[PDB]
Amino acid sequence: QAAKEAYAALLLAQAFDGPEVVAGAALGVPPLEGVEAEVENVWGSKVPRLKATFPDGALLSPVGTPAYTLEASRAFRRYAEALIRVANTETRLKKIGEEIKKTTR
Amino acid sequence: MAVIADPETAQGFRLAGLEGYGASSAEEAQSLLETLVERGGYALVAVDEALLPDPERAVERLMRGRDLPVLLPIAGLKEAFQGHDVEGYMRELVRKTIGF
Amino acid sequence: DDFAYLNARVRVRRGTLLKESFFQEALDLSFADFLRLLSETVYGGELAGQGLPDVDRAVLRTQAKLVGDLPRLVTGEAREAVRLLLLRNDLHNLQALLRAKATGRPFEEVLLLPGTLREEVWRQAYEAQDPAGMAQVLAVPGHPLARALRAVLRETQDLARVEALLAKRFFEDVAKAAKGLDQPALRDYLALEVDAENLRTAFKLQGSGLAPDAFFLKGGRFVDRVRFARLMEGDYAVLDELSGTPFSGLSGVRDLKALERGLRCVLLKEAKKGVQDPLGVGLVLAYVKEREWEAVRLRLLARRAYFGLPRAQVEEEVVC
Repeated sequence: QAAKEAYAALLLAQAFDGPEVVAGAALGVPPLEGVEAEVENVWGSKVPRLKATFPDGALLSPVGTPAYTLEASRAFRRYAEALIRVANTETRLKKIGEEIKKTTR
Repeated sequence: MAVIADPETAQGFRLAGLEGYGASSAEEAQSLLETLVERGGYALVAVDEALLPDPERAVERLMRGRDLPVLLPIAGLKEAFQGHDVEGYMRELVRKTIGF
Repeated sequence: DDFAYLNARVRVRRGTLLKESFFQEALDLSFADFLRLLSETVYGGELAGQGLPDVDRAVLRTQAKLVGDLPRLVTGEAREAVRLLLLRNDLHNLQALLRAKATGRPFEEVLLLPGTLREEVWRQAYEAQDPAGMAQVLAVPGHPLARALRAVLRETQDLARVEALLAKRFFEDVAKAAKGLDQPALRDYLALEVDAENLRTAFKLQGSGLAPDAFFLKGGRFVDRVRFARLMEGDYAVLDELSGTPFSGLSGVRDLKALERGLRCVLLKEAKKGVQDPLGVGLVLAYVKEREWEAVRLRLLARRAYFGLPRAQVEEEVVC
């Protein structure tokens, strides 16, 4: 909710301050393995995991909208961080799938 | 990356530090979703709960296995939403683990 | 020259400014009822679609014909005085334009409205293929923001740096010209704009380990190098010693959002009591802050209504 807080409040004050916000901030996460993939052998077959941490900056874009710009930049963290939880459980889901099915089998 | 979300909320994930290629183009975002994961030239692909694919089999059969995840739940809008706690808990119990 | 006709043209326009009691009504309305309300106003008069892209566009186009047409309607000594005000809205276009040429991205997704540089100047600049040529095309309307650009472009071709040294050099340019065009009303305001900029430069770059003297430029009222250095360490006890200025209200506040909210409300206030000085640039000064702030609240009230956000999240930011 605190990610979106600023996002949704920077849409009709953005679409011409889109340019500004993306400039001061740390440039895009790599599309080829921007995330940190980890391999791990465990029962319930060899399932790979991963954690979503990458650079994106925070409270450091110069110029632009007084409050919103900086608050939107900071918000990128609340994607990253938050995403790690789902990053481990949805991969854990696929592991515990294997077990459950072989068990009842 | 790409986050696959509503047009207006997709907007805020295209900002630097993050890389999004969202927007709705269907009710489960099939139009986009499929084409995009087919290459798997994005570090992460994520599908929200304001779309979420009712046939997950459709995706798996096309991407043909993936060592990177897909369809991570993000809310997809803000309206004070936090029903994605208990919803995800039951999402789990229905398809796997114990019943009710 | 002269503001005699021009002030008069603006006085009729101050009649169709949006009073406080509109935003009061609008919060109580859903998006459907908001849309019926909006259409009564002059921003409503440029409306072209119920949805969000269309609201952003109706607002912008209203600002393009009623506010961005002011520098053309005067010349000379009048025009330089009005121009400095307009220039901030032109810098926003310039920084985005400079960035579309440099990083190779399309013309689109930028701010365009007329002000001091016309639409055609931005198109001819875009299509220019040497940064030096890009710069002469910009220098055609004449303004201090060229002269500011020109010096920075001689030192560097790095995007982030041009952006910062242009802004710093530009407010410094503005200040000297403005002091030489006189009037007490403009001087008091100018002081506040620089003081607000100083505080704000310090906040945006907070904790980057940098020099605090780089965030202080002349034009001040009570702020200095030491307050900046403490502020940079993360200490907000400096704002709690800041009174005798209308930023007395920043005391005991330590959130970036409340702090920055505070500066925009203070600047609004100075300008709104410049109507006891309507002679010369005073009235226009008050008119531009009010059209800008008004436009901002209709965009926030429209966003708040569409996505069903919490009321208090926006009720506080739509009043000073």
